[PDB]
Amino acid sequence: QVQLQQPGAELVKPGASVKLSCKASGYTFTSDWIHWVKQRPGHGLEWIGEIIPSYGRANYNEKIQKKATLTADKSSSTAFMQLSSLTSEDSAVYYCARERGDGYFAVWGAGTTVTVSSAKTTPPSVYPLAPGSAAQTNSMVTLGCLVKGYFPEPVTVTWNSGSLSSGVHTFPAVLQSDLYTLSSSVTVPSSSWPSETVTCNVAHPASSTKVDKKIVPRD
Amino acid sequence: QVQLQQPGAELVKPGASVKLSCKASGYTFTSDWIHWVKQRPGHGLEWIGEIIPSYGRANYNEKIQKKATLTADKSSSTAFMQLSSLTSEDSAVYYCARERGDGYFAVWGAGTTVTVSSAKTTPPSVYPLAPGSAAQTNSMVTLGCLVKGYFPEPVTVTWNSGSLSSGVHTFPAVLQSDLYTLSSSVTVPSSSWPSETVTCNVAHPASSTKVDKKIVPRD
Amino acid sequence: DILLTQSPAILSVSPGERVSFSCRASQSIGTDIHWYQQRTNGSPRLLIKYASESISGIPSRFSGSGSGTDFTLSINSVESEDIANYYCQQSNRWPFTFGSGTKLEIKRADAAPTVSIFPPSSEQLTSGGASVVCFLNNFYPKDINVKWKIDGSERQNGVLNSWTDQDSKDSTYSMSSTLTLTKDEYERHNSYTCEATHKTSTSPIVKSFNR
Amino acid sequence: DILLTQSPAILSVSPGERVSFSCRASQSIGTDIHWYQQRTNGSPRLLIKYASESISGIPSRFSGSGSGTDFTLSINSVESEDIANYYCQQSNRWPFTFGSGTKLEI
Amino acid sequence: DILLTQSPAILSVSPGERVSFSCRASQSIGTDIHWYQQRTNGSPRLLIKYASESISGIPSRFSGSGSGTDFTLSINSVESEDIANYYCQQSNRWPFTFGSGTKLEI
Amino acid sequence: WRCAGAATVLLVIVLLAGSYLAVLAERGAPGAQLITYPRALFWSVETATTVGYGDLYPVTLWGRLVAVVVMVAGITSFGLVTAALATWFVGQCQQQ
Ligand SMILES: CCCCCCCCCCCCCC(=O)O[C@@H](CO)COC(=O)CCCCCCCC
Ligand SMILES: CCCCCCCCCO
Ligand SMILES: [K+]
Repeated sequence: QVQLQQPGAELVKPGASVKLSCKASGYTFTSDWIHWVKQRPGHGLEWIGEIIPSYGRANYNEKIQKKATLTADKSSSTAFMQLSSLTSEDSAVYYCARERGDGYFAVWGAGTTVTVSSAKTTPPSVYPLAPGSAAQTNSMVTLGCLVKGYFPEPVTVTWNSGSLSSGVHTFPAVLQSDLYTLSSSVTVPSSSWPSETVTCNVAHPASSTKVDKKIVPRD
Repeated sequence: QVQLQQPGAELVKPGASVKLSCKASGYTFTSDWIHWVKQRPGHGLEWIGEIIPSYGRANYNEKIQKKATLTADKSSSTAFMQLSSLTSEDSAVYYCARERGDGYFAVWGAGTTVTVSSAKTTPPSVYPLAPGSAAQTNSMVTLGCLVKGYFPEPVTVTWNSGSLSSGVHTFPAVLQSDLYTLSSSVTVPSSSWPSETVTCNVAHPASSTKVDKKIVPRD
Repeated sequence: DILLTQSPAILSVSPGERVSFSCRASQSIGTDIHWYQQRTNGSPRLLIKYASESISGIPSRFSGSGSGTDFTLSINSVESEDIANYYCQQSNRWPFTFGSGTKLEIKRADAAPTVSIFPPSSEQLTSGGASVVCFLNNFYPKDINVKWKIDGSERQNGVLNSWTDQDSKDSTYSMSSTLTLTKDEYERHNSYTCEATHKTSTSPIVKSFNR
Repeated sequence: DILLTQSPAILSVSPGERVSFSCRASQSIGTDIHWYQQRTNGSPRLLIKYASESISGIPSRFSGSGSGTDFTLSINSVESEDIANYYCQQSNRWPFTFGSGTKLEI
Repeated sequence: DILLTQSPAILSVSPGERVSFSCRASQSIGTDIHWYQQRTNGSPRLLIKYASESISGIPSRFSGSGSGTDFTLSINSVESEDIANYYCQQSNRWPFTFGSGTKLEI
Repeated sequence: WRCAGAATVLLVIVLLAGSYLAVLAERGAPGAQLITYPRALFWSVETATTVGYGDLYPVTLWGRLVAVVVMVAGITSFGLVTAALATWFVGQCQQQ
């Protein structure tokens, strides 16, 4: 089961300060250490710091700027990293990983996409993409969803709640005047549609919105 | 005396699994380790793994793929390396060496030529090579044997069971549509022939065949 | 602090071949190195711990070796699911440090794109805007060019392209092209055309639709 | 693992001359290096153990030297029977590793 | 004696940017490196002790990092008062040795 | 009667608590190698027995203070464990 749970995304104003969480399930030991890893887009993994919830002891990466303060709540089993005075350089994905005090990271979190911008949140608009009246069909059909006009990243697009995953593409988003837009695609056997339902499940964690859209055939 | 005895050759089908042996004679100590070294043709020595027959403990080379399982039989003093799921890359000579637990390999085995191919075994055909009726003889005579049409390598050609070894050449085999062919040569004083016998002893361990052929003078 | 160098940074290989990743340490760390895998939009996943010890739930083609300063992660035979980034991480001295990362690429067979043009949805038109979408899916290699034709006339303003990384299901590539036009301007035209030019065909693959 | 580099790979020399083979280690192994000889279609044969200690049954022209990372196997005066491949092998750390090999030519 | 190499010797940078000075040791000194600042016609002033520990009376934009042989002194955002020479000095082995110095330019 | 088990319990407590506090004190210092619990437990044994190979040792103020407690409490307790083993061995040295 998801051993480490992190919020989807956090939008931070330039100069503000966010507080990220990492709730742990599974075995909890007195020798457990919780780590935080920052991954700027296009870069690699960057170690931030560590904290042992048993003693309250915490350490930080001296190699970079220390903009973080690690805390924990032993009652609720949730670690907290408080980033203060955020800039454009701090926009990255922040993971949390559990270490049994033996060197490696056994389990990781999903990561929290922290965006630092003065803009405002915008829910996405989902539009079906069904083929036209004159498209010759092969043994397979291609159709998808269109997520347009949202901020900030990311959006999680699934098809039939993960039931369909083979032949599924989600293209990276593009920025267009403080708004994002991407698309997704499915490739199913032609006989299985529209005899069987096909629906994309778009989730935008920054606005806490989740919507479904069925891909019905165009007349 | 030959302290480590290994089979001559083993023919393995692609995807099969062979089991090699290494019977030890001489002093047997509780601190003895048996090692296995693979030598691909044209390459160098490559350490596979080790096993101590006293405890049954065995180790393997993590640097390459572990296709081997080392075992021993303390009653018969024979080590066993079981190679499984063999490919074309596994065709090599496999030695066994004894280490007194002090670092070096005191004695080595003769090696087992393992060939991985879908072909079939073929015994060799030995043909004498005596000079012609009009060859001017020097103080020395040159004559040999012709080992043609066998599979797989190798063949061991001796002359008078090792009595004659100075001036003896055995040329490397050539492949010709899933069949090998090589030749051997001798250079003896002219007066010593045919007053004294000259015979090549060809052995093909893959088919378990051993034949002698006398080199009599052509009329 | 211990510096972990991963050379090279991109490892291209034909399918079925043996692949080895390299991780060099600035000083001897014994065997306290660990390997992680990260796919697109994914989190790191432990592959090998302590140079060579395997993890529960990893294919047997993943193996590791090395000691001192030089370490190696090997994939016995590569398939499309192995396309990701690979990182090494040491635990011998404080603090823990990661490697620079190495990306794996596969030289699959050539594939022509599957072109599909989609008209603007009725829900989008109700809002007052429009946009035609064209999908170029499962082509190889990555080099490809797209052209939009509004009523046979080549049009470029309002086009937005998006390329994916090498796909982890079939080692191919995919891209999407979206021409965004106002419903007012979109109604001022009849036929729209998506022209995909790939190296797998002399004639460009065309998919058109009439309004 | 300890990497044993044998440079160069081919050693050509006139008869009677002194010859020296080189074996460099990726890290200091003390004196736990051992030399082997392998002729054509033959099995390896121990020549020198622990850098310099001679083996029973080896010509006196075979000698060894070195410590730390650089080691040397010397043949005082070469004759035709010395034409073979020569390997070094360390026993300081696990696992045992062989060298790349050096071929002698006359 | 331990040789401290500061490369490069001149560090030119626009204002507000992050700057990092480099100090490499001829052998591992652990974390016994210390940083000093010297302005024109001035005496050296301690900035960071033991690689990373800050000194009472130093702006928070001064930080340090490193262990073994490679060390770094960073200025988070440079202003005109940071224009000076910067030296590293080790205290792991005798005698104490200074670095060659690095000049900051804006 | 056999209080040797009580000294053995105190030894294990010092070995465990010492290895736990050592990792807690060493993590944070660049270059520290006593930063994982499994090998820190063997370091406690190296210190309590006074063997001290030197492959592991603290380099921090607290970490060295933890070592002092492991020295004072561990060498005393291990000295009591090994003294009882010595007495017992002599008890059979005459039942020849
Ligand atoms: C708070 C608890 C403190 C102590 C916890 C100890 C847990 C033991 C788990 C063993 C897992 C091995 C780790 C590993 O894969 O690494 C091995 C290879 O490096 C090294 O093995 C070791 O670390 C040896 C263990 C210590 C020796 C015991 C001394 C006996 C008195
Ligand atoms: C630097 C962290 C301090 C941890 C010290 C634990 C208690 C030590 C008692 O000697
Ligand atoms: K020592």
